[PDB]
Amino acid sequence: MERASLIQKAKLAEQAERYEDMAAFMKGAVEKGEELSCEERNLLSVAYKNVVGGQRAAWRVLSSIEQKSPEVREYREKVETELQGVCDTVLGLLDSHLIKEAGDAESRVFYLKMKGDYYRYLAEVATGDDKKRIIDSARSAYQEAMDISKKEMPPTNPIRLGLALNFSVFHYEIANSPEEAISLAKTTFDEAMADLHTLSEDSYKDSTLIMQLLRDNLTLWT
Amino acid sequence: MERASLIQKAKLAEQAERYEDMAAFMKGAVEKGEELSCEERNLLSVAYKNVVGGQRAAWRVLSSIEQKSNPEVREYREKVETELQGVCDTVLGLLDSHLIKEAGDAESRVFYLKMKGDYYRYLAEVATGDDKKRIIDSARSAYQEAMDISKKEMPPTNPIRLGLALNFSVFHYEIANSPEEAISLAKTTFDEAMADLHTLSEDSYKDSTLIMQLLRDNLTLWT
Amino acid sequence: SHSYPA
Amino acid sequence: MARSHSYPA
Ligand SMILES: [Ca+2]
Repeated sequence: MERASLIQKAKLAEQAERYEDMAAFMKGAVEKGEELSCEERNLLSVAYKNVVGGQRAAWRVLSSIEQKSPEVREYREKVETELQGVCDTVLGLLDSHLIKEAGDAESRVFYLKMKGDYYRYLAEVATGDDKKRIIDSARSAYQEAMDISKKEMPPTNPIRLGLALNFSVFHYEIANSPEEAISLAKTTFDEAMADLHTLSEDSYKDSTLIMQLLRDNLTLWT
Repeated sequence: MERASLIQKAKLAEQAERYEDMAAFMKGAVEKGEELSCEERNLLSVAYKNVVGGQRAAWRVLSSIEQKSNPEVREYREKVETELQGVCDTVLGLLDSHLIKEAGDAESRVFYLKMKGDYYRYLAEVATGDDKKRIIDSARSAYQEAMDISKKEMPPTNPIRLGLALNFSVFHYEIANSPEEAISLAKTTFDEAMADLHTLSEDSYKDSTLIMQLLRDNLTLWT
Repeated sequence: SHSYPA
Repeated sequence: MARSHSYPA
């Protein structure tokens, strides 16, 4: 069908809270060849975030049941495999349709951050060596997104903050470096506050919510 | 795989909140040919209920958005319908080609006929024209048969009897368009439950009390 | 309207 | 450690 309607069905999907359908529509809209607008971009991450979120939660529930004293493992693996399917789909979509397929610094950072997040999820369920490879491909994506944000965006831009937030989660929960996670989260927060004045009602609500998430993490981490 | 492990996976799936997987695990269990225990029957209904609960809520969003009448929106709603019907259909096959009558005790018999009434009811919600009428009939007959058995085999306080009565009344109001009949059933079902509760120990008091509340809430909202 | 299970 | 927060959520 037409890109215009694909976009329309995703909005409907999100309304009816049918994220799997929503992610599929967006995927069809992406393969249409044309770049996505800011609005479209968010539809894409919201759809896939919800789909993958359910699987990640399922996985965590199961793996904990497995560790806490045959079926558990077999089922955890099924969920895990299904989760890796989605991540490879998102990553493929990014590598051959979205990443640097545009010009804007915001669109570029957004896509590279998304690449970091999905490699990060793949890292949550991987084991020895395969994990090291995945972890390193996650970091290079975050770092490249970080380099672009620090040169192209003010310290309060919500995308830059979302990126810095998730990159700190990466340091703490994946790269096993609590030290680095805490300082980046703290450094991102301060430089954010120090500019909050006249942050324009534009991205106010978003950056404000991410700033709170940064704090929650700092508290939980310390 | 072994029935026992299918049941275990259904329980793991429930904890993982993967109802679709759960439903498929209980379906495998049901196909083993052995009767379901009380706990197992509840696992089976929780599964499919959650699966269908999601499609319904989605269909109800897409419908109001469409406004029942006043492109894309139409096409997507129809797809959600097809899906809902698919789930309802496999539940009905499970009941008609396995669970119904292959059971002995009154409880289970009423439980499956109730379930049968429940899913024909979900099919009715998304049906129009004469299709809805035929569906409403088969839903009514299943609920009635369940009602005939509960009135004959169980006491006014049995939670399952109350549940059936509750759902049957909902059927009369939301589907059969017969409010009065829906209200009288609920009233009677509730009263008869009271004048017998003075002897109902917490050994099941909690159960009935929970459902009794739902009957009055509906009674209150229908008035 | 309320139904059971919910 | 009760899972940290990421964005979007
Ligand atoms: Ca493609």
